[PDB]
Amino acid sequence: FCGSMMATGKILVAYAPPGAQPPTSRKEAMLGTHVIWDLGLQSSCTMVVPWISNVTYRQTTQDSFTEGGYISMFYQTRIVVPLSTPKSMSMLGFVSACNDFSVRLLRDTTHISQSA
Amino acid sequence: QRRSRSESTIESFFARGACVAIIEVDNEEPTQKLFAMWRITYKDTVQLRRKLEFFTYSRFDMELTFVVTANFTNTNNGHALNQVYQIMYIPPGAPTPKSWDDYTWQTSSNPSIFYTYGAAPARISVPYVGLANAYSHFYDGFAKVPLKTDANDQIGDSLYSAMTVDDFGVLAIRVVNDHNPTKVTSKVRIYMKPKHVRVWCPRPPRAVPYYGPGVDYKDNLNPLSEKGLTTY
Amino acid sequence: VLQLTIGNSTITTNSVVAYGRWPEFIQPTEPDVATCRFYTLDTVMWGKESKGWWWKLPDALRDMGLFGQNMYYHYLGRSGYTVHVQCNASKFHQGALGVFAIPEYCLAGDSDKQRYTSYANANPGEKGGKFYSQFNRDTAVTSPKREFCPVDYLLGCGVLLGNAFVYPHQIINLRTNNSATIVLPYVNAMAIDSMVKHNNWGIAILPLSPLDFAQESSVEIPITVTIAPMCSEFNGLRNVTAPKFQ
Amino acid sequence: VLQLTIGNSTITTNSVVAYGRWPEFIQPTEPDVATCRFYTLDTVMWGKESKGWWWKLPDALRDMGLFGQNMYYHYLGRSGYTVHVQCNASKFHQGALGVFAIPEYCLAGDSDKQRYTSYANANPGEKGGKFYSQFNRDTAVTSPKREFCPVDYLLGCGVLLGNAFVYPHQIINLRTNNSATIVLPYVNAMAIDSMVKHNNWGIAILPLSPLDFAQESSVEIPITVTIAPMCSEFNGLRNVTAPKFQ
Amino acid sequence: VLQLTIGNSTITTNSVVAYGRWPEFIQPTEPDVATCRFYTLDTVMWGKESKGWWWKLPDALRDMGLFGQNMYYHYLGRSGYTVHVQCNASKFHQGALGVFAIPEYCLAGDSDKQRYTSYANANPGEKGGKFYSQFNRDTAVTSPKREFCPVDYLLGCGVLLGNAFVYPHQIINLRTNNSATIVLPYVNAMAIDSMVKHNNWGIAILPLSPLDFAQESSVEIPITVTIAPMCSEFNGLRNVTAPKFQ
Ligand SMILES: CCCCCCCCCCCCC/C=C/[C@H](O)[C@H](N)CO
Repeated sequence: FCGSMMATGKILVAYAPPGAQPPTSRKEAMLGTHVIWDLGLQSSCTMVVPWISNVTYRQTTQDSFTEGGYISMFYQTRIVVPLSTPKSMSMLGFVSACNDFSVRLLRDTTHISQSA
Repeated sequence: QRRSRSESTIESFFARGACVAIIEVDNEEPTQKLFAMWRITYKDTVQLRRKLEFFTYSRFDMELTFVVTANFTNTNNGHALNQVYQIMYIPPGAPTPKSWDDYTWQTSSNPSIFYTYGAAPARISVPYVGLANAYSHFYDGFAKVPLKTDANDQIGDSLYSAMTVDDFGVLAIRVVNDHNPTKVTSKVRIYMKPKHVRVWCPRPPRAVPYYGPGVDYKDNLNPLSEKGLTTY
Repeated sequence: VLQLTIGNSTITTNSVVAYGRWPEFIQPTEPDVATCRFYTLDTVMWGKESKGWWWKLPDALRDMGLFGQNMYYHYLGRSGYTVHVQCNASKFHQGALGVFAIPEYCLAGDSDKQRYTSYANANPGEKGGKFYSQFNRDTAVTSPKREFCPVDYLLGCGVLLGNAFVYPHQIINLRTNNSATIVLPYVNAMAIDSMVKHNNWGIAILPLSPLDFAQESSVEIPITVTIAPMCSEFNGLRNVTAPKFQ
Repeated sequence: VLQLTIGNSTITTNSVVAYGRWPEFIQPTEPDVATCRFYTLDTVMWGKESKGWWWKLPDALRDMGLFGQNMYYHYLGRSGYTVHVQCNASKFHQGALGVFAIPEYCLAGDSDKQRYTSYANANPGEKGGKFYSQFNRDTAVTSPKREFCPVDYLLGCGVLLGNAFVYPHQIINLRTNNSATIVLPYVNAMAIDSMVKHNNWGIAILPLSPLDFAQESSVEIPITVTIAPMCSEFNGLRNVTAPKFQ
Repeated sequence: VLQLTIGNSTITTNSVVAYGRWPEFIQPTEPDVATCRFYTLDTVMWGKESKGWWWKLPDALRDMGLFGQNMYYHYLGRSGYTVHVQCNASKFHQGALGVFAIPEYCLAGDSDKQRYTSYANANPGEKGGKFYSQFNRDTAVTSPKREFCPVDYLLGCGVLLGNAFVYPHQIINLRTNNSATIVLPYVNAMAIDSMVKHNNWGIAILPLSPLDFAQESSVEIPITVTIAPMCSEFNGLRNVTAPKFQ
């Protein structure tokens, strides 16, 4: 959270494994894995997405069989800011791998290119 | 009893290398056959397929052997030096080449073979690269599920018995030699020898000719021949 | 007489275990009572000209009890099954029902497009489907049915029905037995897989011998398929999945 | 900072245990994962003139997750609860929310007929209800609303709201705490009782002090009630119960 | 509160050690007092539209104290650093400063000629430089500026600023901390290298979130970068090096 210290609120960060409708609403997002993050207490919340998958290894491409899931954020309680405080604040998100994380079948990245 | 089951073992039943694909690669002028990307699968040929459809699940360390046979086309008196063929792996996600002189042929992380024509066929072993704990020769489901909240039917419309669109990537074969006026048409035959094969949930083999990559069938649905009931 | 009781469901009568493996578990969510009931599918009449029926598991148990609810709410679930096919027949009824449990029972479509059958027609559920004597091709190009065209002697998968006994099978021979029980373990390439999209098993009730009774014109007896999810454990609780069945 | 995690739901912050008893079990059907999620009720705005809100447990958790499904499919189920009432307020917001957990929270009806309130209006569920400053009598004799008429200072049950602290209570005082957690054990005359008809608990969020902020005309902050069924075990699996809510 | 004291310089406040390695030595000339002072760079204002700042180490400490003198007189010197970026902000100021310590912080030039930036513009020193929203190409062919064109989201090196956290980083989030400290060991391909030409590290202070305060039009707060050479040892004493900075 990159808001003011006087800014408080609760953000529901929810991971919903695939196979159902994406969590378009907080009532649907709170059914799957989720964590309430108080912006006042802690400025950063770690939402760990456990390794839940049918296959032992998902593919790195976008494919519906090895799709990972859906990460969403909702306002459990809206942000409450006093006067003389920026009403609109930004936030950052950092993705990371856990110790159990692994990969295989080395390949060439699609990002880089070379015109020839 | 006393006769051994050596030749009948699963390792022995698949010990033979089966042509799974024939890739036509030319060195013609830029007038599309410069390179060719074949989606790696045994379902292009029916023999090894039928041998694998004998079982529902499989786990085998494959062994691919490429036999390249080249010829002179559109020329009675044609010349060209010994060609080198690049057989590059493009696993699901790796950038596929859009042309012969593409950067992806650099193979910085994609495994590739450079086979000199006339040498021994290019053999390479591949471990069990399956996502699941076993290869799924048969899949009784889909990749997507059309939900009630989908905007259209194509969002969840998936092919039956199809797990992933890019199953295991494409094998891109090209002639590393520059495009020569003399057109040399080459056929790379890929032979698949499953090794360390472990099979599960046996299934009866297809008695009707295959039709596509699934279990569908269109014609020739008469496997048995006419024979008397009491005729030996 | 064998009387098998599981959870809150009892069935009175031989039972065969598929592949000699009993359903067993591998934090999954396992309802020890709510999902062990013998859910009874829709009874199907075995007409004299009947060709067979087919159900997909766990697709069949998608609207019965809390098993379907746990299957739709959870992402991926593994579940063994116990299929009891009971066909009440008298001493004068003759016939045989091959009850085959095909792992990954892929069926063939009617259209020329391969693997073009839709999810709604490939997962009929408790209703199930039926086999056909021949392979009727779909001719509606404007609105393709996108449904299976299962053929009895081809088992809907191009294989011969005679070899279908490689699968876990049980023959309900009305002269010696009026019921059959097959205990299927969770068979899948994965230790646990999404059930809403994947059908772990396929039950095929095919009349190997036609049904006759006292030289009557038309004879039809009920067949009741009662499936019990054994050791059904799910994981990935999340919003309910509501597939489109049209 | 306290961060309580149960099943697949985590809540970051003091928590109080009702009657000093922790939810514990007594063949019941206990989903250890599917029913332990912190189901989030509908967020309610704490207006400046707000009088309070009330929910019935487990009535509140009747349509959220598989807990409601197990509650309707099974005959009688016992379930402890963990109610986390979180009210995001700034340093300049003043107010206090009494979060009371009334065992057998009987409310008063609006009509002159005693105990005439209907089942639909007495079990609003996730929506809940609200208290009123005075007791407005129902005057529609042709079509009686048959709904509660909860009064703030009477707690909807004729008792004084000041004495309502005899119940398991927690005060969300926006100056010292923005959230409250109450762990309610299964309180009932019976070891286990039907949940579709009986409401084991009643949560009452009453503003003990009005909400003010920077001398503003109208101020409203969100209040989110997240209830987690702890040690919820059901028994008597049978056909789903579909109550009439109109 | 942490109060770190080194040599004759004390700083009152979390501190992070780069790559988990503390600055340590490998006849080098090591001033244990004259080079351990926390030399304070020029304070920079964090405008509302600011894009970021970048300094090169030890280039930044080339004119401050005897560290610069030992750096110019000696041929090759190795020196760890301790960078304390302090940004005084009130409770109502919002923003985040990513303080990244890029080893071998190569920046991109503005001209079309690759690696054409001059030594004077590539080593600004205590002044440092600033990032730019877009990549403005140098158009002065008669007199090329030969200066970097650092882009915020590209980190001036073509990489994404989001991945810049692979480097030793510290986030000054004005809500939780007003200062950051990064202890960089001597990182270089060589055990010791010429400092007048080589910049062992590069400090990048990039606003990850824009600075806002009470909905004001323009808000700017000071940022002070105080770098302390730790375990700075030089070798090859010889005539002073006087680089051309124009
Ligand atoms: C020159 C480098 C070539 C590297 C070749 C390695 C590619 C690995 C792919 C082999 C996978 C084929 C075996 C799997 C078959 C699948 O089970 C069926 N297509 C159906 O699921």
